[PDB]
Amino acid sequence: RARTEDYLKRKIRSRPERAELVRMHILEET
Amino acid sequence: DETTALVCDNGSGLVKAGFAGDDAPRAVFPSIVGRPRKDSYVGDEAQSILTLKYPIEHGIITNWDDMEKIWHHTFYNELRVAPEEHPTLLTEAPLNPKANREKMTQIMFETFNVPAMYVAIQAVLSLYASGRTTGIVLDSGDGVTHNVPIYEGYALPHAIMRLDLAGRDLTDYLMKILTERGYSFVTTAEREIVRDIKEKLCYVALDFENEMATAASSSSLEKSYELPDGQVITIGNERFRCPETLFQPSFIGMESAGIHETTYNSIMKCDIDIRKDLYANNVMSGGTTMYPGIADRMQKEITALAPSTMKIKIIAPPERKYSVWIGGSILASLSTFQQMWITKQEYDEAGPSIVHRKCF
Ligand SMILES: Nc1ncnc2c1ncn2[C@@H]1O[C@H](COP(=O)(O)OP(=O)(O)OP(=O)(O)O)[C@@H](O)[C@H]1O
Ligand SMILES: C/C1=C/C(=O)O[C@@H]2C[C@@H](CC[C@H](C)/C=C\CC1)O[C@@](O)([C@@H]1CSC(=O)N1)C2
Ligand SMILES: [Mg+2]
Repeated sequence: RARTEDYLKRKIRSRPERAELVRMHILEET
Repeated sequence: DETTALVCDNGSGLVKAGFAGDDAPRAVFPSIVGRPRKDSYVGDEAQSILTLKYPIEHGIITNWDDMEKIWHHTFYNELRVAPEEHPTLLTEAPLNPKANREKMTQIMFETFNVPAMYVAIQAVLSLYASGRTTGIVLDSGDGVTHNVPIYEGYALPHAIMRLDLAGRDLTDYLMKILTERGYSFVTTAEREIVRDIKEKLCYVALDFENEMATAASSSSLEKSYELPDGQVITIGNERFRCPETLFQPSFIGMESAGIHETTYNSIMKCDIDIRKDLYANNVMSGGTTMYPGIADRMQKEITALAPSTMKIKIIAPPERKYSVWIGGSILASLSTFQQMWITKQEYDEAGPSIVHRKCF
């Protein structure tokens, strides 16, 4: 288990929008 | 715990269920409905004459009436809660059909009257349990194995690999090979004995061919196992031949690449500029990743496939048999997540399809 949830919370709070991953070609359009 | 959020990870083999914020699932019981070979017996009622049905096959719900029995049992028999009092987080397989997601949502709100719910992908929760939002998970349970690359919480569906080979297949294979020394295990109950032998004595060799060439010699390899009735069996190279199947599916006549190959192939289906992050964050979860040696073997095999400069890290926590559940417990307990629940009001206004817009 992670030693803290602190970075997980910060990562969720700044999570990219799906459309950004698509623009970046990380995700396919769908 | 009267209103604590619930977390239920419905596996092909085991239900893991409990309360958000707990370190482990309060209830772990078989995902089965049993009927005379009183009309039906669910979970451990059935384990205790009966033919068994598993309502989840390879991680996908395929028998909805029995799944409803399983959820009922989870709430009323195992956790003993009034479902109306608890937001409920459920888990699902990667690539779960949209209709399935909707049906789970509809059942939870309309049949069980939960006040709020959410559905998360199992591998994403295991990743979160490690503190990460990006990485590649090898999730291997009783009924299915997946390689799931995940970027900032999004599973990347085009790169997901599904292999039907998992723990049940490894048990069945151990039953077959134990016939060589002459030990016959055949019935459903005997299959459970061999599951136990597998879990207690099997391991993954770092160098399989060397371990075979060696077994043949040495031994600290041979180990004895005492049966319920007091008789003993002894097992040797079967200890590591059984899970070697994960790396060599041809052992059970499957044409598939092994799990090291599939991990690499999955990473190679992802954009090149995220691959470094995947290699450095390979998380293992699920009961079938519990073999001693499997993390070292993956490290060796992935290192051999990957660019020679690549930093490779396998994260294989001691609690990984429950990491999916644990990641759900962590997520459902976070302030950040509370705005994310689907509420009954939202469900009423939008219907089951609200799951697609809210759970991602
Ligand atoms: N110590 C262990 N060594 C090897 N295998 C194990 C160990 N403990 C449990 N297993 C196997 O893991 C499986 C159960 O794992 P888990 O609960 O992760 O599966 P599941 O979630 O029910 O299935 P799935 O995710 O495939 O639908 C069984 O096959 C069990 O024999
Ligand atoms: C201890 C335990 C472990 C498990 O993983 O159990 C699950 C669920 C189980 C249901 C039938 C069994 C008779 C009931 C309970 C055993 C539950 O089937 C399994 O044991 C199947 C059959 S053998 C195997 O490896 N998987 C996996
Ligand atoms: Mg599972």
